[PDB]
Amino acid sequence: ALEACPQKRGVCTRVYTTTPKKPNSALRKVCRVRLTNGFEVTSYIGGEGHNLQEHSVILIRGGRVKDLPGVRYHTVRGALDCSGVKDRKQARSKYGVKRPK
Amino acid sequence: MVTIRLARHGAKKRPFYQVVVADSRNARNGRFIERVGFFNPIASEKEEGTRLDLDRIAHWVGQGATISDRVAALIKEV
Amino acid sequence: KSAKKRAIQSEKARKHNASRRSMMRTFIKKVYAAIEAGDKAAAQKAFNEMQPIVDRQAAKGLIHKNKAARHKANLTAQINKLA
Amino acid sequence: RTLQGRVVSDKMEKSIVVAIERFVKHPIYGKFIKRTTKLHVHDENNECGIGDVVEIRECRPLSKTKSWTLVRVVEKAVL
RNA sequence: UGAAGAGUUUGAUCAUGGCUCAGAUUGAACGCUGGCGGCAGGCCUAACACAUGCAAGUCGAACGGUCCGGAAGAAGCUUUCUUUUGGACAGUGGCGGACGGGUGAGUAAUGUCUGGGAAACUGCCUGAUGGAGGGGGAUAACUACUGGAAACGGUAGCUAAUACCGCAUAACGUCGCAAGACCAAAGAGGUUUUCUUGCCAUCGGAUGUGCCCAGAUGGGAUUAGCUAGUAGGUGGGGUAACGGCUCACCUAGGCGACGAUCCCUAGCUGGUCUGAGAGGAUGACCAGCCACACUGGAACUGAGACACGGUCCAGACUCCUACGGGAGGCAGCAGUGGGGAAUAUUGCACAAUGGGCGCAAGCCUGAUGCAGCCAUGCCGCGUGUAUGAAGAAGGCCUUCGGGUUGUAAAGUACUUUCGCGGGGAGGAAGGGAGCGACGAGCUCAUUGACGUUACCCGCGAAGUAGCACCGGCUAACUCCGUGCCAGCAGCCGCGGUAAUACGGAGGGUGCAAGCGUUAAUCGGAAUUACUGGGCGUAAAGCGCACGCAGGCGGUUUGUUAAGUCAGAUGUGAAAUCCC
Repeated sequence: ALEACPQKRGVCTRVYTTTPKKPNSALRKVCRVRLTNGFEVTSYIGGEGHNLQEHSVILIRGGRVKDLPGVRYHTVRGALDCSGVKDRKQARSKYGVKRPK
Repeated sequence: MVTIRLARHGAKKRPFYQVVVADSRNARNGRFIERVGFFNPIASEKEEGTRLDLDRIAHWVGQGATISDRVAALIKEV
Repeated sequence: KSAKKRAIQSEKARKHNASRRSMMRTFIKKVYAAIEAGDKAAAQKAFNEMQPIVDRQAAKGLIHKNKAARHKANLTAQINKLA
Repeated sequence: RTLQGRVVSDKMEKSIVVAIERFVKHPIYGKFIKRTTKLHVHDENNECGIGDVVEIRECRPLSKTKSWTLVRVVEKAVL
């Protein structure tokens, strides 16, 4: 986070998929982000589905993904272009999802 | 110019003044030279509304110390 | 009031003290010159016209106390010497 | 103030440098540490020579570096 | 009166060792949710660019004209006009902007901190002494004329003071020698022969400062030799004053491993947080000091600013413009745009307190006192109270016998936050007038933001709750769905058809308008160990010798007594902390 900041905005460079390590197997969704800090790191995209393109531009929280070595940050859904998970009836605090009527 | 005025310890609904001698430059509630007494507008905390300690101010007065209009009233009441 | 008045007075103020010191260094040198030459009479007489003038500059904010006394001492110190 | 030191140099005229030494405890450890200082004391009589352990007192600044003057000589010589 | 540790490197054990955890705090932000009140608190991110308004005047007891107001005249009335008078503006003249307010960029240095020294200075105010005789001179306003689009400007004529200047006395003071000579100063107002305000010179008081000195003040030597005014001397110049501070001449030194020089960084402190202590971190609110207002530099005038709404020069930018030429500079208050995860009313008001000027009346005062916005924090309060089945319905479980959610809801009775009506606050005396000599003193009268709010009385309806978590550490369980797929995850791990660790539901635990999340600070670490540690094999004696500095040093006696120890005294600001 550089300036020891809780969060840090940035613009996605590419939204590709990655495969877990030896014990796990899947297509985890990640994305290279060029934070304002001046660093280009990879962040994980929580949720069952997202809408992050090339010029996504999202805020970074910070969290390592055990399965994906290198991914030390998590994207904050519900902020900027990163739309909150759809139909999230559960932990809406995370994934940034407004409580349905 | 040394002056004898009232320092406001004054708190919410607790207004108390401290007739003190201090340089006119210093703030109203700053470092004072010496306390000569106290004043209680409501005189509720204690029956002794004010304690002038005449002899004390009697010294500062003549030393070049001037008393404000309000303080002069209290001091005059001795 | 007029903030410019204070500006013009200050300028013309220096022009005043500037001339006063001129008279000082002019005669002080004259006295010293006379003393150096050996002319006692003319020298001292010229020395006197330098004393009150430097004393007068002290009267106002021209030369002030100290610096005024300095000049008197230095002048009389240079005249009684070369003489 | 009076200070005791040694005459480590009598090269200059009417001026002698006295090397005063003191012992102070370290602010952290506390163990005694050695510290010295050179002071240009006045000596109009050029009475003090090198090796003389003299006393030094504060006096009217003779010069910019000299603000001390020789008071009395403790011992005769120690090179 | 003050110190609990635990989890994980093994097949198991012990040791070494690193990582990690429950607590408290934050001028925070984010997610879901959200009723009231009191106090407190709010760009912690760009000196990025800025629309608009606002950020010091006051005197007619210093003098001549306009604007606003009153009164009395010449007149039958009107027009017009005359005298007197109040306020104020415009001008002339006097005294004040270097205080207060903002910010921290820059800054390692007697800059600051602590304790001293002296080569010094100080308006108004206060005490004491003495004095105030005679005379002379000058510039605007105003009037007339001309130039310019404007700003504003040129010329001619008149004129005043507590404005300037020359002469007297010497209380004294200055200079040479020793025990001589030189040098000063404006009135005005009145209850006007008496006071009031003010002036000149000198001494002192009060207070505030300039300068110097001892000690103390971060990181790196992959920063080591450095220096010519550079070190010192004589003389001179310069300043309020010491000083190479500057100059001439002479000498040749001065500094360094107790680290100079260079480079990097950050306003400093009282204090704040933490800790058993030592110590570590920090210095944001408030208080002291320091340094900065378009960018850079500079000086003038002054007790003081080298001075935000003063001036001069260089530079960029913005606006105005008949382009000839001008006007500015929100890192001042509020606010706008841009930035960011994020931080507010371009509000009310001076009566109270305080400040500037004035004899006073009085004038000025977004300093401040308040309200507004935001659960940002802290404390207080409410969403109800009592009753109510061996025990409804519904959901859930079942050996379907039954059990569970439950007195929990329904329902009965009671009180009754909001809301409505009435009352309605503390926070504040004089000017003036009467008595007294409109003096001292005494007496009497008139007048308030937040509020019609707080609070009191009366009436009076039951009247929002949510969020996180339940494998272990961590207190709190089942069913279903899914199925190493989807996903979870601080660490150990979990999921390949029976999962308390995934999703839902019932239930349960915690807390409560709050609840979680993210980021940051503290010890445990006796893992730099002074108190508290080690080096034959776990990390660790330099290969040896010689030797400089430095550190350390045998027995007896005497002097000093610097270290050390003891008594007294001064200092150690306030606040804070503790009782």
